[PDB]
Amino acid sequence: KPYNKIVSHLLVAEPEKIYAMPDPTVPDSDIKALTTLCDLADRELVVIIGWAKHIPGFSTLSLADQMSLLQSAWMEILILGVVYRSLSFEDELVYADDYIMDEDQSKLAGLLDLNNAILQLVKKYKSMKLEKEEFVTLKAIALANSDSMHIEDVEAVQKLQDVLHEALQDYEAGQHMEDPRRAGKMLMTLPLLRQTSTKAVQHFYNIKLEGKVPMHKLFLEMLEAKV
Amino acid sequence: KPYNKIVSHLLVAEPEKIYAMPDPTVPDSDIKALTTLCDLADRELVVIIGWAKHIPGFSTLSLADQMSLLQSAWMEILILGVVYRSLSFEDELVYADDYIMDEDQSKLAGLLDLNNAILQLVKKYKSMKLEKEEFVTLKAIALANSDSMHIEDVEAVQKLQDVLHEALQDYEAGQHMEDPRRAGKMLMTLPLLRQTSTKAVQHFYNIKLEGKVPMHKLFLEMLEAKV
Repeated sequence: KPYNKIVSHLLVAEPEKIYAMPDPTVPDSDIKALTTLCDLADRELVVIIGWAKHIPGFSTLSLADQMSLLQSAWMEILILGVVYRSLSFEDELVYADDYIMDEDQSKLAGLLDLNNAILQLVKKYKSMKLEKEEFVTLKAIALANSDSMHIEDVEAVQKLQDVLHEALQDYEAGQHMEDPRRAGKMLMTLPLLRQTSTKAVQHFYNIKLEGKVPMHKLFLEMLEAKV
Repeated sequence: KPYNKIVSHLLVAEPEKIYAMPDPTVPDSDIKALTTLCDLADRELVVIIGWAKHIPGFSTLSLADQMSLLQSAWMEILILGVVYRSLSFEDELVYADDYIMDEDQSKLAGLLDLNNAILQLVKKYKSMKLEKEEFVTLKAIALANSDSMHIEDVEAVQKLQDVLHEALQDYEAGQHMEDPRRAGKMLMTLPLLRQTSTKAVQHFYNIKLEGKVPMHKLFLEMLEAKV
């Protein structure tokens, strides 16, 4: 009756806030906005890597399989954080407490289309009243369900998927008796997340090719393990 | 105990086979392969449009909303048919009984990457022993869950999603007692379907821009309602 332990565990494993810290000495521009976002993402990747070790069974995978899951899922995980932070806002994306993008800024950054897609995810989760418990569980499921082409132990990854799916099912059965299909509805949000991540990875890859925006080692590694 | 009526209904509503009929007088080439595929897809679209009228509640949506769902989901529906037809094959895609693509042909057609992604869907469904009942229900769910930006009656579309989700849940609960999470596992295949469809739409859009492959009215309309 006191709810699911895996969900409780993921809640306490939740990383602290990360600040974007756009350089206050640099003139606003698309380059500044993109540089800021890519730097924030690089720092987020470090946090995500440390966070995944808390997911039951994740650290028992081969390092290769751990890396493969992370390389496929990192942008989904990043986007779901932006989405969750943005739930109490209207038509704005909280990339960080110090970096909230409205429509104007998205246009300036050349991110209007991508940010509108992320706002589509926000709209859906607002309607469903997405809870923190559900957000953290979905991040874990997106990691485990990321469909990497390169998995060594397919059955172990399948087992990780099942443990987290069970946690979602159990949590919903206990907390949301009014909707016996809420777990499934949650899983049904994952395609739009996958779609949006693919849009983001393609976009930032184009930016990587244009060569005008500085990018760090880890972010580049993740971007280049491509899709 | 005799299983779910919506599933039974979708089974009987299943369209007949469509032949690719590659032109036997035309030399094999990438242009011939792509022309054949786009023509087959055009004919499939007609079939899909007629099929959707059988889905409970679909014909009660506004024509605009019917069109919006179809415009977002058509490639997913097309791909899931190719996937299902290919379940009893190895490393080959049954686009049609008279058009089965192996790795060599995919390379010739410039479709290696896309076809490998579709084969990834096949691999997963083979492992899960996807049934015809499950395939038809997933096609319907992909239609209803297609995340069109343009929906007028959001609540009616949500209701359609719930009716079909319930059907999947009920079918799995009755037919697959050995795995109380099989419905969820089925829903968890949808992100890779979304991902693969996006890859296909982008690819054929590039082909549309190159202007070398003839394309028909309906296919062009669907391709251009873009993504």
